[PDB]
Amino acid sequence: SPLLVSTPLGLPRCLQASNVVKRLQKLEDIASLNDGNRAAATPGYQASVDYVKQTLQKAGYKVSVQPFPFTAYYPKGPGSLSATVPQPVTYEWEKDFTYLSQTEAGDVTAKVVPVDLSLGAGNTSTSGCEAEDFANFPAGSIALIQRGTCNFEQKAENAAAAGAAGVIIFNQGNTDDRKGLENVTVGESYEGGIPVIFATYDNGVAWSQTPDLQLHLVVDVVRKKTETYNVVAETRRGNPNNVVMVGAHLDSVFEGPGINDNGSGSAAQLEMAVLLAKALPVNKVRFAWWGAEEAGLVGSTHYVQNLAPEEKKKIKAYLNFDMIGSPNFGNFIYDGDGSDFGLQGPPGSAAIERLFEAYFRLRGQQSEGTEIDFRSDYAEFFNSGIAFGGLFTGAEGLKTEEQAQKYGGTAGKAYDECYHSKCDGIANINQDALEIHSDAMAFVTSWLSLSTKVVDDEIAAAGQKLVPR
Ligand SMILES: [Zn+2]
Ligand SMILES: [Zn+2]
Ligand SMILES: [Zn+2]
Ligand SMILES: [Zn+2]
Repeated sequence: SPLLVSTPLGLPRCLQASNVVKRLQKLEDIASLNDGNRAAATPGYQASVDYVKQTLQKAGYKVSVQPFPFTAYYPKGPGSLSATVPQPVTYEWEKDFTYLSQTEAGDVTAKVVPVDLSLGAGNTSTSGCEAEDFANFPAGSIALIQRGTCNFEQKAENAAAAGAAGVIIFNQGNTDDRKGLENVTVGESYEGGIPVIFATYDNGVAWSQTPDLQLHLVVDVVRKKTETYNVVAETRRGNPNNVVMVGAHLDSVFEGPGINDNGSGSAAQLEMAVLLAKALPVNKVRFAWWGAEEAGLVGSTHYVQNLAPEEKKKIKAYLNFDMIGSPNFGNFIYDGDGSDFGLQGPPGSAAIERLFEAYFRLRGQQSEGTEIDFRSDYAEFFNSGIAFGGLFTGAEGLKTEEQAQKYGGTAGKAYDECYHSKCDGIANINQDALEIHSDAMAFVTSWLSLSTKVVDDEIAAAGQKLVPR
């Protein structure tokens, strides 16, 4: 009924936790038929996107499925490295060598060719940074390259273009702290097609001075360059130049179904969008289900960074819902005004946080602020100066005794002991939390859909933009 759903009085009371739990069960079912997870570049994520899209269309929405590039990478087992010629030597995983993250897999046995080495203390090597560092590089060989100056990606792609079958990069050795193994990457953009490993400085030097040497290199990973998706919809009704946007990431980590993280935000937001289908908002409401958040906020950052300036200034507020059903929950509100932790968001954030506070106070419920640690999809909105806020029931942090007496649960335990785990299933969901944070989501969204004036007022106060007539 439009009577109810168009107001902060009607929307929370018609968004029912039992319906949200139904959608959560659907998400867990999606994960159980898709190898146990709903992660980026998996079938579980694709089914999740389809379930959201088809639900949204069934309610009358036009749905935009925004693709963006995504490189799936993970190691499958330890590497191997062996000298076959001049003499047999088996090197030691994570002591003599390690992978470059984002390497391709491979199994290569080849003569080793050092490339433009500049050894010794104080060196400023450019090994493999330029193209004719590979002058007369015999194709098929393993390129032996020293760290220095340019990105590892550039060195390895130069080696591949020069016909290397594999790349070994050893630490620079210009200081004594730069000779061991390190956590290194060839980047998400890397397109050399050949495997890349990292070795200690002393191994690199020994290899560079061994005539005839042949290395047997094995790199056991999966890597696929592919794409994943944001799902976006918005009300047909409402002012398109004063958009209220809400977002919840739809992907899980690889290790589990991600029903609290973040089925909970996704499902509550979907239920709300369905109810809002018949609403009559003053302000347009936009809903986004973000892809690849667990890989580093990739979908939300893509979406924001690719908006036309005219389009970004139509977004008056962004509301983020990421983990709102934690088993040992607290009632956490983004500290948009910096009152608790010193960092406040763009102007209007204070008003959104006070709206959330108001709702909790009127439910007779305790609440407190939580850090803007940039660990969810509001980040790119913050970087663009868009007013934002959101709700959170806690992750790997431990519940204090003060919090236990405000919110129940168990002090000294994690808010979500199944954070990023296989057990983050439908049974990890605390329904009290889910109901109150769903209601709070509904309350603040509806209020903003009727008047943005508590956000506009702080935008104006901070803005300096003086009207002369
Ligand atoms: Zn060079
Ligand atoms: Zn999350
Ligand atoms: Zn997460
Ligand atoms: Zn605050």
